[PDB]
Amino acid sequence: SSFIRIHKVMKVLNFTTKAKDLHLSDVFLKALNHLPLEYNSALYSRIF
Amino acid sequence: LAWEKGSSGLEEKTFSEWLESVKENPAVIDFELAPIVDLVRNIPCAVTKRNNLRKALQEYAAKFDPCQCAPCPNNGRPTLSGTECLCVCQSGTYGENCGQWGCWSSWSTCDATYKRSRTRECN
Amino acid sequence: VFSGDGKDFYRLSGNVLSYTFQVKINNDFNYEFYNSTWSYVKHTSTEHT
Amino acid sequence: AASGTQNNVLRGEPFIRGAGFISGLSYLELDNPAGNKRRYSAWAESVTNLPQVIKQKLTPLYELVKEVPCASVKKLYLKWALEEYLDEFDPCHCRPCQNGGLATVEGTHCLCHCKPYTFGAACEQGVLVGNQAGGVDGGWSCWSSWSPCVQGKKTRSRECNNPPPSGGGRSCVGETTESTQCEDEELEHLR
Amino acid sequence: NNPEFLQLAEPFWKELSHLPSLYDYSAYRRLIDQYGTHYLQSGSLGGE
Amino acid sequence: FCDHYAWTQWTSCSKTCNSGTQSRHQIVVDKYYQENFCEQICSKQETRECNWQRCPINCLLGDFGPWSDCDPCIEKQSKVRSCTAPLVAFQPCIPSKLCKIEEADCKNKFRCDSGRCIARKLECNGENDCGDNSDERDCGRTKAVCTRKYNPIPSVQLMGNGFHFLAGEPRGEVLDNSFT
Ligand SMILES: *[C@@H]1O[C@H](CO)[C@@H](O)[C@H](O)[C@H]1NC(C)=O
Repeated sequence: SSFIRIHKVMKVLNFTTKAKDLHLSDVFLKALNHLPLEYNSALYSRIF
Repeated sequence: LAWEKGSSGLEEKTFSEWLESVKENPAVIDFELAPIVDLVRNIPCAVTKRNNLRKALQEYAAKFDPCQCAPCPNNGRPTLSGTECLCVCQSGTYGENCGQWGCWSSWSTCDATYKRSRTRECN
Repeated sequence: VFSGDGKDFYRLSGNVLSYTFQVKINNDFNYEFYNSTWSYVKHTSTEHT
Repeated sequence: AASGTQNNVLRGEPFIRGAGFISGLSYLELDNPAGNKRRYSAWAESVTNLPQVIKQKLTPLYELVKEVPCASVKKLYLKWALEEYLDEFDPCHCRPCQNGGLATVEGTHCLCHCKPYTFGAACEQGVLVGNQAGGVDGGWSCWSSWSPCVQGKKTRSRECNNPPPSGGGRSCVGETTESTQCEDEELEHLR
Repeated sequence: NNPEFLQLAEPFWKELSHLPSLYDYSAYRRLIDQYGTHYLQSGSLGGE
Repeated sequence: FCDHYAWTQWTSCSKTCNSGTQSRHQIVVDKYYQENFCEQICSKQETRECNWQRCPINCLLGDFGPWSDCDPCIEKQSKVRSCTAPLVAFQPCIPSKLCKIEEADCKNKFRCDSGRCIARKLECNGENDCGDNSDERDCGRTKAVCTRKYNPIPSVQLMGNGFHFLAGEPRGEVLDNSFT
């Protein structure tokens, strides 16, 4: 009997996100405006 | 390469093509995190809904926690996705279901001073 | 949408929340082989004179 | 006198779900058990060029009723209708199938879906190739009469039935009883 | 994402509007047969 | 010659879900058995596990809580409880107060038709910065910001998605990776 297991991982190209002044997306900013003013954990969990 | 892995025997010819394909379209492997509440900055009422989102995140972490999920057979990290708990299989393990921090305690009574504490156990 | 493991370009919408370009494929195999062979031989010889 | 009997039957049923290339892998199974590497790569490229949206998570369909005439009333009635649809032809009504078969309901007829390498009327014949542990698993019974809304709770009380765990298989997984809050005509049709 | 004003299809919206106000299991049964019981929220599209 | 005494059928699994054990063995001690030394070279039993999966506890929700007062711009009420039933189900509400505090978000910047608020400098630059061609709608003249059309970074959208630490699948898109 014989058993051989192999694995590998490559550190392919990446990028660093800027710290401040990040530009949000359309769907996110649209959903972020439908949030109520008063606190509501139920509707706030939806965007989470 | 995945298909030929049945009789790979430490194959290397397709490794170059697989590396080229990975360079063409990679997948997120390693990453650092930061609270998403810091991303909402340029809306009409930023601070109010930002504090509301912080409170919602606190209550969500109180509601859903990784400790709520049952432990895994072999050192797996259980994760909560919806109403089901899946075990993340590490290198060398397989199967459908493959220490860790326990559940937090209830918030103690607010003392005369600001100091209010919460205790977690590594059981 | 940017070209990830596909065509030149793609167009998303407001109702669609995300598009992903992470190609992950799995596989499994279960091969078997066996053989059962039987061989029984019997002989007898009796001579009387 | 010499007599010899030879009998060998080998059948394969490949499933390659690449629209046009799907038939290639199915036809190649004739005398070739191992899949061709080039054909497998072609099928992978085809599956890349055509999605397979199956194997995704689901959500209650009745939730999409948001902006329509009498929206909330229609949503509540669709909730009730989906509950009645789910419990009217649930697989609990069908009798258990032999050899761990899974029963379904198509209209007013039960169908015992047989495991691979098996066949028969109720999945009884062709037990030559099981490749499983075996036994008889447990199956949930049909839900009894619903609660009369004494305090809002439910009285489903799903218990064991005529297919008990006999061959050592695992019992029916899930809750034994259920508990909810009676709608009270859904708050008297929303306040 | 689920919570939004998702643009419904013409036949889906038409059949939802043709549903009677009063509770009638007849139309809702055909609607559930034609449209199903659940809709997809998220997940990959891996083949089989 | 071990299969001459056929193996019996696999017995029932020892337990339902926790841990399973089953065994099988019809060996008669005849002349054929004793003269072929089948006792030493042939096994007499075969054991294997069954139902090696865990015992998942059934998803158990809790009773509904008290109704929450509603003051959003949309008359909806929340009801949260702690599976196949919905986690949180919202219904129409009776609002004591309707929407309020509605005003223009942009003060010194441009207001896109979709609601996005971008700087006025990004207007009339030959690039769709709002997303719906609102800034480039009727620009009489534009200033070339880039001399030649260049290709975008491949798989750049994967680094803009959100990450849900609890779910193990990061999230849908939150940040835009096409804006420049
Ligand atoms: C006997 O077993 C060998 C093992 O590989 C196999 O190749 C051969 O076809 C078998 N012969 C039979 C079953 O007649």
